[PDB]
Amino acid sequence: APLTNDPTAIGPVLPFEELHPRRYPENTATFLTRLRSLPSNHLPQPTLNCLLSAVSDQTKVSEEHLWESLQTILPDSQLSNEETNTLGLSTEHLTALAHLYNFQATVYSDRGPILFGPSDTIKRIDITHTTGPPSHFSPGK
Amino acid sequence: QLLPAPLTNDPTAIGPVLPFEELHPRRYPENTATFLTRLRSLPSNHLPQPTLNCLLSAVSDQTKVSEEHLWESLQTILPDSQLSNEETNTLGLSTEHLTALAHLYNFQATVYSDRGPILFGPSDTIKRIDITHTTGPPSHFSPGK
Amino acid sequence: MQILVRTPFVQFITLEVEPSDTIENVKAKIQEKEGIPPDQQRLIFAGKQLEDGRTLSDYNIQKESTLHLVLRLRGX
Amino acid sequence: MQILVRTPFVQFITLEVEPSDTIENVKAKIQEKEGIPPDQQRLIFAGKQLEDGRTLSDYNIQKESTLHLVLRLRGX
Repeated sequence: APLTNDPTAIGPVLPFEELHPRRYPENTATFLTRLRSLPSNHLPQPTLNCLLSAVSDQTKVSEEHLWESLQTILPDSQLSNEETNTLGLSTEHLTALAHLYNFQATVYSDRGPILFGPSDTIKRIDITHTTGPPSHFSPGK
Repeated sequence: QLLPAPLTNDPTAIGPVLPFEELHPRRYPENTATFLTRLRSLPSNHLPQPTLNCLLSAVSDQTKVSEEHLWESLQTILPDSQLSNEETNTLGLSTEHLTALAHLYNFQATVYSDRGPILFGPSDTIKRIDITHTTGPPSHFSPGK
Repeated sequence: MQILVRTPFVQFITLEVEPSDTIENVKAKIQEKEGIPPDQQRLIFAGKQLEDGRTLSDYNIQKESTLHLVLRLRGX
Repeated sequence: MQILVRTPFVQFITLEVEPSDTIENVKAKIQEKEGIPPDQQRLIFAGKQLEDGRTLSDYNIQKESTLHLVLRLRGX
């Protein structure tokens, strides 16, 4: 994996919920990651930015500040890679954003609602997901 | 209620009234362990087994742990005011006791109630049990789906 | 063999309420929509358990807000 | 006004599988049953995220064992 040799990461590979313990929905934060080593490298915004746009619409937080906050918590190898440039951001980034900004997100997918983000929070947002193809995130329900 | 009144002056409890998930942090299903309680202070008083003990019987069948050991384990974690009170004598044990038992023995219980399945107990566990609940009345706990 | 798979999908219930409705009334409306007795109902909003004698306005529950339901079954 | 209530009920899907079936085969069974693409499927048993190139026997998944499905949506 690229994050095993990521210069901007330090420490062993651990699940996200172990590195940043919150009241996550079960197995939604078990994805492998590493602790950020260097500060933000100020990566350019992903071209496929509809996940950030949907979160920005709901939380009234600018997409630049959302993306900068991700660069403080995740290594660069999990922020700009082959999936990010071709498909866009994932609900794993939503979980990281949810931890950063203390909200729980409800994602109304084509097959039913799902939850991402710590439950020990007050702010609640709604995201709509379509399989497509290609998949798209939109605010609201 | 949301706060058993005898708990506030229970001689077997110390500390403030906090939700179960704050005094015993685990990966509980959301808000299933938010019920208020206090930390047990005194050792077990060896309270008699409740007359309505289907919950202990249901857990005993699934986990192969005698109801006596299950009941003693509860007396180490919960104060007496939440183990033998008015509701215990007339209605029996609650799923909140099941959450405490799940924490003590590291299992997650799936409760097949009359309106759908419901989960209790920490998710960072391996042992899985199935318990059936019937509203009735009277309410009953039974092992299995 | 045969195995069981737990999906992560969430079920929602829609209720017609007024700002002055008591929490007891809210639980009574859930019984009429799902069949859950009010005794075994526990409603949580903004991380705090809702008391029966309070109203939706007391907790500042605006329109389109979501409440979390937790079952407390006894019996066994 | 109008409010939503999130119920605590969970949904289970029954699958008939063989001990030698691979994880990818298990995912394709959930696609035929529920309509979820294998791309956005993440199966967890015993707290460890299961790998696509492994079989159910590799994870010691017996009969009547319960697996948890987690959706990883992208897009835008």
